[PDB]
Amino acid sequence: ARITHSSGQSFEQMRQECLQRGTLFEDADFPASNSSLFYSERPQIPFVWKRPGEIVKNPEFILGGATRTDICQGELGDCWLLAAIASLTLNQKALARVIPQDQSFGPGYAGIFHFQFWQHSEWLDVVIDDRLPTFRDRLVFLHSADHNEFWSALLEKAYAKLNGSYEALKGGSAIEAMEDFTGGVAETFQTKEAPENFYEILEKALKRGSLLGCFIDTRSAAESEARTPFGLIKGHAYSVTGIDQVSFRGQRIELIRIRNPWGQVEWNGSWSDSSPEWRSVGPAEQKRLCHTALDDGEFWMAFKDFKAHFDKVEICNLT
Amino acid sequence: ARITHSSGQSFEQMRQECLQRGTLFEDADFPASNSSLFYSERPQIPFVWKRPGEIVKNPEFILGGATRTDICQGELGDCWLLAAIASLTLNQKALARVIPQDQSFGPGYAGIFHFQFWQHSEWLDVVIDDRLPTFRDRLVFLHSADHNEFWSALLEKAYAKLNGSYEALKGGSAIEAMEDFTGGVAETFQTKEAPENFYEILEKALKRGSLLGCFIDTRSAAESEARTPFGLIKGHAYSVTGIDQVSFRGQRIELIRIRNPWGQVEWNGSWSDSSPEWRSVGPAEQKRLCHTALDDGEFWMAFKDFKAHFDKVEICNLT
Ligand SMILES: [Ca+2]
Ligand SMILES: [Ca+2]
Ligand SMILES: [Ca+2]
Ligand SMILES: [Ca+2]
Ligand SMILES: [Ca+2]
Repeated sequence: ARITHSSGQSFEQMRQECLQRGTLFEDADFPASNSSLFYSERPQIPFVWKRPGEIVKNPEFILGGATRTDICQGELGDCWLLAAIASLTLNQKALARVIPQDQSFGPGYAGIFHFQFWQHSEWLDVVIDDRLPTFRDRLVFLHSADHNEFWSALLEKAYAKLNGSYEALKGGSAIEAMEDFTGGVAETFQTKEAPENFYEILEKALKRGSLLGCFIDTRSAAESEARTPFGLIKGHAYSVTGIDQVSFRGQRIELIRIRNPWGQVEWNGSWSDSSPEWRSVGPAEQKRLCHTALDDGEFWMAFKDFKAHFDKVEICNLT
Repeated sequence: ARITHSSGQSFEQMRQECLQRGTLFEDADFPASNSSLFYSERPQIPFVWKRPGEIVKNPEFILGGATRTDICQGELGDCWLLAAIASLTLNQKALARVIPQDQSFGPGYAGIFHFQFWQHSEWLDVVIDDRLPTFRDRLVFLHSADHNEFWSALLEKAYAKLNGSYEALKGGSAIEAMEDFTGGVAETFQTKEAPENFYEILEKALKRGSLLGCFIDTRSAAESEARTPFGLIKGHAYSVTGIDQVSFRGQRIELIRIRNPWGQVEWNGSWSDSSPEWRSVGPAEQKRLCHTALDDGEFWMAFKDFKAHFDKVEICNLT
């Protein structure tokens, strides 16, 4: 997994230098300054770059696992990246490949973190300092639901460095991030002209750890990010996170679980969090599907309704 | 003060009608919706509109007075308007003409406020409902340093209404806002080529209750909001909030006081907060000038250096 830092130095070497000298790592290739935020204009607010220790008393890299509940979009149009990350978290092992072991703020910590991305035919080590964009003592971009947790915020920073700025992450394709996390090639399915066995294709893809996404087509640039009356977002990358079934009126009903990378704002029809359908599903069956009422961005849908409401599904296999 | 609402009704009439029915006022002319936020478009993130009661438990309109410390800019390039508001706060009679007298969340509260702006030949009375943009339970745009204080956030909303949207306020003229708050006649001075009597003109103007701003020239529009090594923001409207002489190492140095509408990020050099100049200064002259070290936005500088680094000074005189 190839060194890409301009020093030519390795993540462990640079880390070890800092520990010996007793300083924190400052990244010479992606500085904590305005050009790493935006290229098209300076920001209108006083951004202050801060290490996680300067943000909370007790920072932690991973806390309670690196999970999809840790992907909450900030003020950046990178729904496509984060949906890819949330999808990546369903495979512990595809995740360990993008996120090298034993990173923390405990012993060994020198202000330096590293992540692995697949670019162009290869696996790059991308090294960062943990100084993050803040405003009013808060992260502005990607944050975990738990404000003591920084792995998602750092991964996004590393990915922003990959693309030269945070602004370059505005608008993209889930496939781009999916490929960058896996080194696979993404297949696009088109929701209303999908094979007869489309459900089985997704079930089996999810089971072997493939990254699944889906989205609603936007007819015009005017329609981007429009909330439909059903509580869905147009032109917005969602993670497909579950494929399952329940008995309803004594029939098997094919369900699909979807996650908004915002971490909130959800479907409001059949099998949504507070819909009537659930009152006639018992507690065992319901605990198995992990159904709860929470505005966490994750909801179930009937696969039939999913196909009708969404327009595209992407599958990216691991290898 | 001219009625401006499509209903033809006054502030008092809509207010009495609302508490007659036991409801909260929704403004037909400036709805809590995207049209009121942007015009090319949407936010990349779900702003929810919340009344101050839904944001904070004990909301209040004014607290500790309506002062310039209540003007901390949010995520919007309306420094020009904010610099003007802060300037306005130093003349309490002028400020009362923009902000009607008995507004609060106490008895008679009905989700309805109003402000008054001079538009060319008449004062306009501009009514709003107090639904304000928030994201992650925090106001996004203008907010007081005290989170339970909403007058300035409200003023900015109402001023956004006057201009059609919150986006309308991105970029603007400080003289325009100063004249809208006062009805006075503007006066621009070029700092480098000003009268050999300029310091007194400013002192007289500030004492007179006039509004004063200052700013540095933008070469490019791509230079807008760039920082100097001295910690000033280019293309950025400041309020001039104090003029005062002090004695220091034998001479008398003319000092000027300036405030960033960010409420944060200040001058670096001589006479800055944590500059050594102050030590040579008695504690009796220190607490007259209100010298403290805190990231106020607000700072003193030596008049020579003010001329040296700022380009234009705008005064809005009532007399
Ligand atoms: Ca976690
Ligand atoms: Ca949910
Ligand atoms: Ca106050
Ligand atoms: Ca800069
Ligand atoms: Ca200060």
